[PDB]
Amino acid sequence: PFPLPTGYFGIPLGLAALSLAWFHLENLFPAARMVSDVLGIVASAVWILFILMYAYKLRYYFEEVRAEYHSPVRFSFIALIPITTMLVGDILYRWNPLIAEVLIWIGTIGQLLFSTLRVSELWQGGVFEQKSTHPSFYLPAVAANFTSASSLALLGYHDLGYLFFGAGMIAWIIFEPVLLQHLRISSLEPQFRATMGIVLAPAFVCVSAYLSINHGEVDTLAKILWGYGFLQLFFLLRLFPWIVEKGLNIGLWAFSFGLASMANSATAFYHGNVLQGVSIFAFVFSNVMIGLLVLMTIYKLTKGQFFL
Amino acid sequence: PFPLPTGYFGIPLGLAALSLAWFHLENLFPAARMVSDVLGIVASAVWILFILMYAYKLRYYFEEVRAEYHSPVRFSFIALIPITTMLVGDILYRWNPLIAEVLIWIGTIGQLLFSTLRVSELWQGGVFEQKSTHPSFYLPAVAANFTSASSLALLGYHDLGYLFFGAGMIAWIIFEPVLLQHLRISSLEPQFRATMGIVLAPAFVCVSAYLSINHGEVDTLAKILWGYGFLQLFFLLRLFPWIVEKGLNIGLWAFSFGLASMANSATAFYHGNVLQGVSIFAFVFSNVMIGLLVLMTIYKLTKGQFFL
Amino acid sequence: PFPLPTGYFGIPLGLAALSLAWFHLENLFPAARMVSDVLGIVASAVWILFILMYAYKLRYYFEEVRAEYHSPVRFSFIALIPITTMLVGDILYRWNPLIAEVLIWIGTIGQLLFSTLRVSELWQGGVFEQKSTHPSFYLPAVAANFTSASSLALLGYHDLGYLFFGAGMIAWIIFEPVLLQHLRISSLEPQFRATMGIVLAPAFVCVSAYLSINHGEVDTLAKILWGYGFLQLFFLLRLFPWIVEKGLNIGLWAFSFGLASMANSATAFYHGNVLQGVSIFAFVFSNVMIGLLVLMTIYKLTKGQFFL
Ligand SMILES: CCCCCCCCO[C@@H]1O[C@H](CO)[C@@H](O)[C@H](O)[C@H]1O
Ligand SMILES: CCCCCCCCO[C@@H]1O[C@H](CO)[C@@H](O)[C@H](O)[C@H]1O
Ligand SMILES: CCCCCCCCO[C@@H]1O[C@H](CO)[C@@H](O)[C@H](O)[C@H]1O
Ligand SMILES: CCCCCCCCO[C@@H]1O[C@H](CO)[C@@H](O)[C@H](O)[C@H]1O
Ligand SMILES: CCCCCCCCO[C@@H]1O[C@H](CO)[C@@H](O)[C@H](O)[C@H]1O
Ligand SMILES: CCCCCCCCO[C@@H]1O[C@H](CO)[C@@H](O)[C@H](O)[C@H]1O
Ligand SMILES: CCCCCCCCO[C@@H]1O[C@H](CO)[C@@H](O)[C@H](O)[C@H]1O
Ligand SMILES: CCCCCCCCO[C@@H]1O[C@H](CO)[C@@H](O)[C@H](O)[C@H]1O
Ligand SMILES: CCCCCCCCO[C@@H]1O[C@H](CO)[C@@H](O)[C@H](O)[C@H]1O
Ligand SMILES: CCCCCCCCO[C@@H]1O[C@H](CO)[C@@H](O)[C@H](O)[C@H]1O
Ligand SMILES: CCCCCCCCO[C@@H]1O[C@H](CO)[C@@H](O)[C@H](O)[C@H]1O
Ligand SMILES: CCCCCCCCO[C@@H]1O[C@H](CO)[C@@H](O)[C@H](O)[C@H]1O
Repeated sequence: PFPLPTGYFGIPLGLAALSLAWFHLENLFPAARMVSDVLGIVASAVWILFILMYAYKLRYYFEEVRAEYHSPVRFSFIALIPITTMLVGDILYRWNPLIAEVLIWIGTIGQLLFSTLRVSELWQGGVFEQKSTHPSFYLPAVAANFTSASSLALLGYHDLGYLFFGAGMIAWIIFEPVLLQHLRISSLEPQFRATMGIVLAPAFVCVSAYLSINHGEVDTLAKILWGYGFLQLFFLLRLFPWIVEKGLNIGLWAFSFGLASMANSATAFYHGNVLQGVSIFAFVFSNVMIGLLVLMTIYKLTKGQFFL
Repeated sequence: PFPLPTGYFGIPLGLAALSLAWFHLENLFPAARMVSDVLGIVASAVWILFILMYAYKLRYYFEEVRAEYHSPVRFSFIALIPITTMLVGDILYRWNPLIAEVLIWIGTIGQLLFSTLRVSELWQGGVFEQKSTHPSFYLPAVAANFTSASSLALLGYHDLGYLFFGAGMIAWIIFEPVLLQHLRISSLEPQFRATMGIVLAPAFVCVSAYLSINHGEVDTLAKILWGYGFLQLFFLLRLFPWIVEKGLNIGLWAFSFGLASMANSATAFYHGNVLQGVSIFAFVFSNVMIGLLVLMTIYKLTKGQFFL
Repeated sequence: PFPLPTGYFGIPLGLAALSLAWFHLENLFPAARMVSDVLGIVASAVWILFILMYAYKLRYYFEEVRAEYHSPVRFSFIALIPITTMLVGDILYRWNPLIAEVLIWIGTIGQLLFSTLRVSELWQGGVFEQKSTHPSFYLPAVAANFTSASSLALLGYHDLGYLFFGAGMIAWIIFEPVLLQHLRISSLEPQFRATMGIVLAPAFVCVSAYLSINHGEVDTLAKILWGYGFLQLFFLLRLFPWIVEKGLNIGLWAFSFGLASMANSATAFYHGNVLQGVSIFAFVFSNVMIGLLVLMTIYKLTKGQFFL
């Protein structure tokens, strides 16, 4: 027995999001559906296993859960649980809309309850410190709201989706200023640097949610978001040797949320006949990168260097 | 004789804004007009009294005014004077557009002069400190501009209204990041905690001004603003026991600006047939809360625990 | 021989931008074209001279260039080189679209490479300090992207222009919060205060780029940007005696980017029949101010107080 590290939910997250990106190519290239189904089944299977492992953690390692919950830094990773639950719901919708809808509401209510309890509590002061200003905060504060937005849109609740979308978008703009100033002043320590991959996520996760609500209309807002997203991509590419100064590691799955959302949004740009060449590049690049993450993870597993 | 504490202008502010919310229901439910008129008359009467009291302060307690003006924290409350003057103008417009227009211009010129003189002066450095980063700064920097926007729209100056609207909206987005980071790191002391109610205001005051200019069109921007507004509401509800740790007090009128603007915007959502159930909830909730503020204020008055 | 101070590129920048503002009045008042051509030729001639001077710096004073590049503050001024190169391209487009397009791509690729190499590197921490939080950072992070946006639109690449536009707009919103908080807390030293003129630039440079892409449609976003732009103008006017506490100096060319972009955007507002009176005022004001900068620069030159 061992306690599952919460960040491992980023693996089914990235795979699930990538499944959904391929799903959105099925009417352009029908073979995309099989790719989407295989990614979706793998993501769902991994999610089930990790949910079971985390249920075991809650039962037998509760003080570890309590400590991560109350941490002004580590609490954020818990949001991966409802995020992934909603993404698995989106996948399952293609086969069973009833079960999908249950998962989507559990993850939406769960993430909103979680932020309401913990993100707000930080405003009491004295626990969060300047050094707590980490990319992981995007998970409960931003990514969870975007994922509710797009999942609720899938279910037909577009106006409710816009409320979640706005909560995420404005929360993003209100957090990022202080994050980037912190990174400029304070060198993030190597053990946390893989989480720089979360910095890729906001603009791409935002535009993918936006396009899912707005019926895939590639408008001025969508193009604006893509532009900042690519700026951040270029910055993180330049930063990559520094990010991995102390070696490649499984934490690099942090990049997969933004990469998969870049792929998803590319499908909508392509469908809309906007920047189709960029779209192709983006879709291929993100798939190659996630493919590399998969190969490195299989390798770690075959060495027995995966679970703590 | 006594010097009137400037924050007491939040009382006619909240009542005036709530009058205007009811006004906007009159064609759906005609009895709303009487409710609006009674709220409006009470707000206007209280405003007249407080303006007279503040004129007395200026004449006989000028050094107290000077000290609050030059304070990098306390100066903000002075913006309540022009804000309330414009809101009373909006109320009076239903009876006398000439007098209303005079009040609206006095409050617009007054607030813009005030910010131009004081908000900019802070950028000289060395007076404002990290500890000066309080919710009250929203008053001169954000709320005053939104109130000019909607008042100018009432008078038919929609494009000028958009200039004020943009000044407020961008000023909001540019201040809030550093406010929330400050609250996370530094516990706000109990004596200032009621001012956390001002954190409710931006998104709701923003959307209410937006809808007043844009002829009540409930569009993507409006829905985005409502979503972040509700996020902040939920956070402040969770925080409420901490806010009132040292007891209930008259400072809780700080919440009334955001509550009344939530009510006002709800009327527009309802008229637009967007999220009508949410709209009803919001309108009823804000009225109940402001009603409780009124009952607690009457009680303080009947104990002689109102004026210093 | 002497090493050219990099900030002097602000002179051809301001003149070039002002040339383009006049260009956009030619169909309303045909004599505007001659004014535009004279400004454009002067700006281009000064640019050629300064590029040659900087090429000499690179050849014979390389360690000075290296030190400014690696400085977390001084690196920003280098972005003036590609910015001005693109603006000269926009001017030359009226006579030779082929040469113009070459300059526009050199400046676009150059600025994007520059930011990708240096702006991102700051996120490694430990070099940039709180005291490095200067208005000049807008140059690589914001202004360069807006200038690419509008230049690419000139060439017909509107959707690519929107990507650059979004990169600039979101980068602006994400930097300004921490800049203004820094200015409030820390008094900027006199020797840097002229750079407060760069604070005028974002909203005006943003709206001018937006209007250049969107085919001159003066919409809600444009009006919002103008409103915040004018707020900042009023604040900087109030601050001007403090800015020039230690005397008038050539650094005041910092204001010319925002002033010229206010003029440019005014032409579009005027064409769109939005706030035409404000438009006239803005256009005349910015021209008078830049005219004063020119007269003061001629005077410095005639005293031999221009080049180091
Ligand atoms: C994803 C699930 C995370 C849940 C973490 C909940 C942490 C609650 O935390 C604990 O709850 C205890 C009661 O059991 C209280 O006695 C403790 O004071 C409190 O710290
Ligand atoms: C992801 C699903 C939501 C997790 C809900 C766990 C409920 C947390 O519970 C509460 O959080 C508070 C801290 O904010 C503590 O004061 C309480 O002791 C704790 O029980
Ligand atoms: C954080 C940055 C927010 C940018 C918001 C851009 C506003 C969207 O821009 C609007 O989009 C519409 C559809 O494309 C256009 O028709 C409008 O004219 C345009 O202003
Ligand atoms: C998100 C982008 C993924 C879409 C992959 C598109 C690859 C198809 O390639 C495109 O096929 C078209 C016909 O179908 C041709 O007209 C184009 O020239 C070709 O580039
Ligand atoms: C709402 C009204 C607030 C006005 C406060 C103005 C504060 C001006 O302040 C004082 O003005 C004096 C002249 O009377 C000067 O001698 C002082 O230096 C200056 O501090
Ligand atoms: C709400 C109506 C606007 C109030 C106008 C009061 C004018 C303030 O006046 C000035 O403010 C400056 C500080 O910025 C001081 O330098 C001056 O001494 C003071 O007179
Ligand atoms: C701080 C966040 C700003 C969000 C801006 C949202 C841009 C408004 O969004 C625009 O609104 C129009 C009317 O609903 C739509 O038709 C446009 O397509 C949509 O982008
Ligand atoms: C801002 C929201 C305030 C509006 C209050 C609406 C309360 C009216 O209630 C509504 O009345 C309708 C007919 O008028 C019915 O069709 C609806 O079922 C009912 O909910
Ligand atoms: C506008 C042009 C600015 C270019 C500045 C480049 C600064 C590069 O800097 C230097 O490059 C040297 C190689 O020449 C290396 O040996 C040094 O380590 C590096 O500091
Ligand atoms: C304005 C045109 C772009 C200038 C390109 C100069 C290339 C800078 O070059 C590199 O920058 C790095 C710092 O980020 C250093 O590590 C390298 O030593 C240096 O060569
Ligand atoms: C940082 C602030 C961003 C503000 C974004 C405003 C969104 C643009 O606003 C949109 O513009 C369209 C064209 O005018 C309108 O038709 C839309 O209804 C309006 O929401
Ligand atoms: C950017 C603003 C620059 C445009 C300068 C406009 C000055 C023209 O002036 C305008 O001329 C019109 C006829 O042409 C008249 O109808 C108007 O009354 C007059 O104000």
